[PDB]
Parts: sequence; C-alpha cells; structure tokens
Amino acid sequence: SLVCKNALQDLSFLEHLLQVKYAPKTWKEQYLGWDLVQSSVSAQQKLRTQENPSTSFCQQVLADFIGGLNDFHAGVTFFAIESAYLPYTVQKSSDGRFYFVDIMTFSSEIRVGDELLEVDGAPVQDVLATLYGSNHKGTAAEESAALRTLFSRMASLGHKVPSGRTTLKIRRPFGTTREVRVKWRYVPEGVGDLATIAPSIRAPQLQGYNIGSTDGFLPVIGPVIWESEGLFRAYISSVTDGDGKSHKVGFLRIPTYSWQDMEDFDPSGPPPWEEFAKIIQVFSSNTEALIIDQTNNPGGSVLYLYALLSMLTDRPLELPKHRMILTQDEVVDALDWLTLLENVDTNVESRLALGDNMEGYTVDLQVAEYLKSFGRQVLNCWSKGDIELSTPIPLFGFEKIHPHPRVQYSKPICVLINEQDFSCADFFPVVLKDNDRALIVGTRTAGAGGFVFNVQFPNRTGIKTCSLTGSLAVREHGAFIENIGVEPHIDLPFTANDIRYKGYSEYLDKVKKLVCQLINND
Amino acid sequence: SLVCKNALQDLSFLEHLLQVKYAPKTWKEQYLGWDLVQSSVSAQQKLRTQENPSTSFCQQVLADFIGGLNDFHAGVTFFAIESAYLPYTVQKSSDGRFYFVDIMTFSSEIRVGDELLEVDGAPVQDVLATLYGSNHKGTAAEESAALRTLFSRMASLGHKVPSGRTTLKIRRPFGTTREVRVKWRYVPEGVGDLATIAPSIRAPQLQGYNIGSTDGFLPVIGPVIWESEGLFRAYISSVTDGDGKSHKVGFLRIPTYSWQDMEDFDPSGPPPWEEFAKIIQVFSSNTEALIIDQTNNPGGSVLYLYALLSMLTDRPLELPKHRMILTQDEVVDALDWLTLLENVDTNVESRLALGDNMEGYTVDLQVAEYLKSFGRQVLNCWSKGDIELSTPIPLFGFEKIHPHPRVQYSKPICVLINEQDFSCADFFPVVLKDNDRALIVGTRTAGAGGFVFNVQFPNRTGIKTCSLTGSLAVREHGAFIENIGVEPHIDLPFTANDIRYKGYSEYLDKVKKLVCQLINND
Repeated sequence: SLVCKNALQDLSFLEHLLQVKYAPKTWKEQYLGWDLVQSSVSAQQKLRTQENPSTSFCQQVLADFIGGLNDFHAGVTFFAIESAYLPYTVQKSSDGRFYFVDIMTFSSEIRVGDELLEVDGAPVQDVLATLYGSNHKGTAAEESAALRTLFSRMASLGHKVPSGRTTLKIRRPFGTTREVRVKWRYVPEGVGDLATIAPSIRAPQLQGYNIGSTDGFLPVIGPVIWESEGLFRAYISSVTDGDGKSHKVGFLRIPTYSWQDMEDFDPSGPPPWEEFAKIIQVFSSNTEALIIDQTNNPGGSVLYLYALLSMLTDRPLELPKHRMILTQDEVVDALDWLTLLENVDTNVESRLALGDNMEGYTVDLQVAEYLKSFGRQVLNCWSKGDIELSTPIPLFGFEKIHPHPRVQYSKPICVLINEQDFSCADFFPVVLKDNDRALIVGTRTAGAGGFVFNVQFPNRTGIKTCSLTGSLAVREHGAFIENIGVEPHIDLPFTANDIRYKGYSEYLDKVKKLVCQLINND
Repeated sequence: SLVCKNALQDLSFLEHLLQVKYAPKTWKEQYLGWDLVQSSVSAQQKLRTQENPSTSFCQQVLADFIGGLNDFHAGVTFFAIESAYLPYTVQKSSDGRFYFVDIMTFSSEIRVGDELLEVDGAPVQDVLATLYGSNHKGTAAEESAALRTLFSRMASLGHKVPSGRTTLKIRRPFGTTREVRVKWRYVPEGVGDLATIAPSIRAPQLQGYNIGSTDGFLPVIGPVIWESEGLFRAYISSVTDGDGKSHKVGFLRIPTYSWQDMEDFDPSGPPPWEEFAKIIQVFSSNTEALIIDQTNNPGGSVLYLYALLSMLTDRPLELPKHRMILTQDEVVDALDWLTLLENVDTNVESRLALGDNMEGYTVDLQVAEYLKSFGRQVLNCWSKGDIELSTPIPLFGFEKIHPHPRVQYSKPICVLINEQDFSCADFFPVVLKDNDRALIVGTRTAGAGGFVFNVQFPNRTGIKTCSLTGSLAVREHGAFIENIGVEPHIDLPFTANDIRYKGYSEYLDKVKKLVCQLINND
C-alpha cells in the first residue's frame, strides 16, 4: 500500500531522530525499560497488518509510537483539521471521583457539581485507560493529561476523532442517576485521505480550569484588603491563626511563563515583569507571607522564569543543570555568544550588548560572564568528545539566580503546585525547594525536564512537527527531573468536597494553617 | 569512519528529499540528463574513497551533490565559519576578458581597468572551471555565479577555503604585465572537525556591482534635469535623438524585490511601494519614455513584484503559472486561505481581512476571490491525485495583474536585464515581454523560476539548511523558466570597451538609440 509504505519510511526517520538528538533516550531505556527497536517493530506491525490503511490510521500509529516515550515534550502533530470536543471540564478528587467543574453551554441535563460515572456504558476509569500511552506508569500527571483528552479529540494530535452523539451517565448531588445524550462539536476532515487518492496518482509529465489560566480556580483565602487590577491575579487577605490573631497574607498566581501569551497582554504597554515587580513591592511592605498559586501552568520562557525568581529572594539561588546532546549547531551558538560578548568588561558594556534585561532578567557583567562561561563549556565538551550526553551544563551558563536589584521578597513563601505543571513550572518549585526558600504544597509535578526542539520535514504521511527533548535536567543533588518531577513538602490533593462544591475549603483551610505556622515560625 | 558514516546517512536523507518535494526533478532529468541515483552513487564513492575524511571535506561533497541539480534555488548551507576573501570585484566582457571594476582596498598594484589574466599561476578561466557544478551547461548565469565566488570562499556554503598568499597576474592598459602577490583575508574554522574528535567520543552514561545594489553600476545616459531623493535611484534626462531633437526620458532602477532589505529602508515610515508610486506620477507627467534598470537583482517578494507591475500598466497583464508538488502541508495552506476569507463577501470586508493592500498590491474583493480560487484549485488537484506535478496554478490564484487604481504609466518602456536576475527578476521581464508591454534589452536571465522551501534536521555532518524548489513556473506559451530564463528582444552584452573604461558608452549609446525608436513609435 502506498500510504503504508509512506508511514513505514517516515517511521524510520522518527526512529532515526531519536538516535541523534533525543537526550533522554538512555534514561527512558533504564527507567521505563523502553526499547527503540522493539517499540519501532511493534508500530511497523500495526501498519503492515491493517487493510488499505488510511492516512488517519498511520498518523494514529505514529503518535502512539512517540507516545510510548512517556515524555510530555515528545510528540507529533499532523496536518489534519478533523476534531471533536464537548463543552465540559471535569476534575478528579483524591478518592477517585470525577466531577464537572465547568460547563460551556446551555442548561443541559448536566450541571456543575454532577459526577460523571460512565461514557457509552463503560466506567470513566476504563474509558480513560484506553487513552493511556504504551508505557503508562500510573502517575497523576499522565492520568490528568488523559483526562484532558476525554472531551477534546484532534486528528492533528493523532487522536481518533468521534462524531455524532455519546451517552454520559451522570450522578446528581441528591443521588439521582441519569443517562444523558450529548453531541460532539465535530469539524470534518479537510485534508483528503491519501489512500482514496492513491490509485489515481499519475507519474509527473512535462510541458478557569484551563492550563495557563490567569485567575486559576481557587476562591479567595479570606477578606480582601487590597487587590491588583493588572495582568496578574494578586491580592492581600487577613488570615487569623488558631489564636484569633490576624495576619496579612499575600496571594499571587503565576499562570504561565510564556509571558507574551498571557490573556490581555499588550505588547505596547509595560512588560509583565514590571507589573510583577510592582506587586512584590506592595507585598514586601504589607504582608507577612506569600502564597503563590502555580498550578495549571504550561511553562514557557526560562529567562522569564529566572526574572520572577530573582524578585522572590535576597540571596542567590542555585540552579539545576542540563545533560545535552551536542551537534555543530550548538557549537555555533557557543561561538556567537563569545563574539557578541568579546570586549565586555563593565556592567554598561553588558547592557550595550545584551540589553537592559533579558525577558525581565537584569543584565549585568555577571550575566555576560555566565554566557561566556556557557560558550566556553560547550566548546570544551565538543573538543573532548563529551557530545552524546554532555556533562551537566547550565542554560545560558547561569549557575545561579541573583536577587533582582530593586525588588526582593524576603519573607516566607508557600508555593502551590499540581500534576499539570510542566517545563518551567517544574523548575520553579525545584529551585525554591532545593534552596530551601519556600514550602512546596499540593501534588507532584509533571516531570518535563529538558528543552524542546522541533523538526519539520517534507512527507506524505501528514507529519507537521515532531518535537523532541534535547536535554536531561539534573538537580543539585543528582536527581533527574524527567518523569519524576518535584514532590511537594506536604502532599495535599483536592478532595471530593473541595471539588463537589467548588469551594476548595478543606484545601484552603489546610493552606492557611501551614502559612500561619510559617509566620509564627514555630 | 564516523564522519563518513554520518555523511552517507545524511546524503541518503538529501537524496530522499529530492524524491519527495523537488518539483523540477522530471525537468532536470530530461533537460540536463541528470540522474538522482547516479549522482548519489558518485557522491558515496567520493566519501568512501577518502583517506580518513574531515567534516568540511564531506560538506564539500554534499554541496557538490546538490550543486549537480544546476538550480540556483537548490543549495545546502553548513554550520561552519571558515572563510576567505579578497577585496576585488571583476566583470567579464563578451569576448571573454576579465577587468577589475572595483577595488575595496588601498591603492595597491591593482587598478580599476586592469585585466586579470591568472590566479595562482593558472588562467582565470581554468580557476573558474574548478568552481563549476557537475552539470555545468556553459550559460553565462552559471559563469557569473562562479565568478562571484572567485574572491569569496565560504565553508558555510561548502566551498574549500584557501589561505595564505596567492598570485594575481594582471595586465596594465598600456601593455605591462605584472604578478601581484596578495593575501587572503582569512577567518579560521571555529567549529572543531569531528574526525579529530571521533576517537574520543564517549558513550552516554547516566548521572555598485553587488547583486541587489540600489544604484547599480550604470552611469546616467544624459544630463540630469530632475532627480528623486528617496530610496530608489531615479531621474529624468534629455536624450536628443539622431536629429538633435531632445526627448525627456526617465531612468529607474529596481534593485531588489525584498523591499525590507533595501539600503536605508526604514520600517517606521512610508513603504517603498508608496515612493515608487510617487516617482511614477512624476514620469507620467515629465517623460516620453522610461528605462528600467533591473540588472543584478536577486528577486524577493512576489506580491511586491505585482505591486510595481500594476503601477506600470493601464491594461491587465497575464501571469505565469506554477506546476506544484503537493503534500498535505500545501493542502493545509490552501484550507487556511479558505477559512481566513470564509466570511469575506464585499470589497470592504476584503480589505478588513487583508489590509488596504498586500505589499503595495491593491486589495479588492476580486483579490480575495482570487485567493479562494487558489485554495480551491489546490484542493481539486489533491483530490484528483495530481500531486506529483500539478497542472499549472497561478501564485495566490492571481490570473492577471490589474492596473493600480491611482497611478499607472502608459508610455513605452525599455527594461535592462542580465544573467544575474533571479526569481522575481525573472518574472518581471517575463510578464512585460509576454504581454508586449516593454522592450527587453540586455542578456538572458538566470532562470530560477519556482518557489522555495527550506529543510532543517539534526545531524552531525553540520548541515544547517537545505533549500529546494517546490514548483516549476510555466509561461503562457508553455515554456519553462527554470534553467532557460528569459531571452531579451535585443541581445546587448557588455563589451571590453564598456568594462575597461568603466563607461559602458557602447552600451548606453545602443540603449538611447533603441529608446528614441520607441518614442518615434516606428
């Protein structure tokens, strides 16, 4: 089959990429027991045993292949518009129950607070399992990612896309069970399937709960005495400990690290790191502690991550490093750095070459020194042959974060994290935890440790982008971040009660106690 | 050998790319007698047959492989910085002699006008031959392209970079012949040769005359009575025909079609197409004819090219079409135009969606209909399997160039072209000549007629980018532009007298004579 031959040829290329620039390969083989060849043959078998397989089929098989790496940064997108979604958002309680927390439509028999029991006569947990990847380990993170695709399928991601209607068995809060008939919002495929066209081909002739949400879903922690009216959701409340003694506590939500994609961001007005700074000043002056909600964050720019970290300390913070796979491509970046900073010996000279700030991070002679150090280390590894999985190297050469020159929050911090924190959102709590700067609370993060790089190549299988991880992050003490993530100091999952009434009062009550203990420092 | 295995693996990927998205393949096989598998096997031999090869050696072989396509748009750049340069510019006359026309250095032994006889003891011609591509066809375009690298060698382009002193043998205008010792401005390689690193690579272990010159190199054809002071070089001169009768003739130079790269261009200010409109309004009033200097133009933005062409006609012009190779990547681009203009149904909406214009080309409902038609034509081809080399299709669906609404030049035009006009500089004369709007004078254009795409992929051979041609432009009469380019009406090459005495008097006298015959409308 033409379609089949194309998929096998492209499968071998993706297989090849994994052997050239996939830094976590060795980790996956040892941690998951993953085997490139077997996994590859397992996919070839699915392609070869179909029957006039469709382009869609092949895309689905290739996505599962890359899906077997159990890597959030490793995936495959296709040139396919087909999709189907249901205007519902659910959240799972620590005791295994799924509740609707948001409905985006008309008074359907499904309301917020109802519990989801089945999908097409099958228990929700069993339907989710069919959405897991080949090497599913059972982490909360993989579970949640699967949940997110329960009501949002896209051919561009390799999902099977359903159409028509489906049955959801829901449970009302007063015990009434009802089977509800819902209809997928379906967008038909626009790219014609290559198999249908194959026989007619002629030889050439001449002549919110969303990840990244600004506000998040947590209700205020107590009476508000102050509130920011800018980009970020931030405010001051008064919490009374178990001794009727009031305390002023700051609350701030860091929604994403790709600052330009922030809801309501205006490229003409002042950058987001400047408004963040205005909020910290207020907090430094009028608060005794700071709660930072970092849940449901996709990550984004590292330099921005560093920018925010630099305003939450008055002492340098040690940073993790990355084991990299080097090619002459990285070597040229190294040389570019060294020449750009060649004649830099003063703070003024640093800014003249790098700018006043790098996405919020203050530029100094120290920044220029780190970057030069970075280029020298890349060049040294290259000449030493340490290029398959390099000695750990810090991004941009930054060994540590130095306190911002003007604003520095120095009181106790309590960061809230969850299974939907990836990339920089993994790093934020890692840095604060390992440097003992803050109390980490919530549930283990996703474990997406390594920078991504995308690869595009012409093909007739519909592959648009294959993204891969080019590094393996390692913490001060040796622990890898990939797949493990960051464990919180206090495991605090959401209960059925927190979710069922959308009050999260048991979660917030817990958070308030911890903070009070931080203040009273007992 | 590791560097060799890698080059063979990467060569095989380049070979594959040519079997998937290289539109002029069929044309190269029949017009050039080129054979993929044959050239490939030849490259493999050079690699294997080499005694412990270096990275740059392999890069040279892969560049020679791609150069065998004899396509100005097909090339390979490498992550390498080594390079050598000599501060001289040379121009070849029709009789086959090379005279210096520019010296970017101190008053050395070489002067403008001197004739270049040899380089490194070998005659100039033989030195150029070492630079020709596998399937060199003797065209002037190919020989000028090689001449451009005589004094500029870059490893980033796969050239062998020389260094040290060399000998240029020249001849003074009065007969004296001298051997001049010179030194290459040499930049050594900064990206370590992988072959030198191979033995120690450890296994992964866990934890003017330039193309695009604004002014060009032609001196005014007569006394300047008027002169523009904008970005372009334009003026009005009074050419007294054979009978002393003075005629006011304008002169305009179109340096490039990538307006953003123009000399002194300023984004924060009025666009080049607006200044072009200003200049034309002036010629419509104060000239009886117009000479367009379009030599040494690298091409650029198609829309911008249509913009300028719409301001030089009062009647519509037929446009060439393209035979494209299609993958779902292109099908998606097509669908995107269709959704973007899904609700466009009036002139006003057309501009709300596209802007008052697209790089100078007047936006109208017709324009939008053209774009939707383009998306529909691509979809139809896909559904028919006409994807290896589709039936001809106009870029953006633009069947014809519609005259600019505010400014149009009605009087006769003379366009000067040469072998260093590529891409859009091929189309400009092709459109005017096919629609009988202008007199084309000079020498055949390069013949680079197809759109390009760039491919990147991780590798240890140091390949940065590989550009390929994804389309074959076809003229109304059925002739291809690729390799053939466009032939002028009057063949007027630059004679030795034109070059040596840097006056192009023989040339400009012929141009002036040809003009007056047009103003006399005989």
